[PDB]
Amino acid sequence: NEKKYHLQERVDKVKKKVKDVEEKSKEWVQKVE
Repeated sequence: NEKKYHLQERVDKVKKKVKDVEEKSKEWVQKVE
């Protein structure tokens, strides 16, 4: 039942993609206000 998962070298990189996509939102609060 390991085959199913084996999300170690894909489900790792994606964790550092939400931080990236959460940096271009900070710049929005600064411009609208």
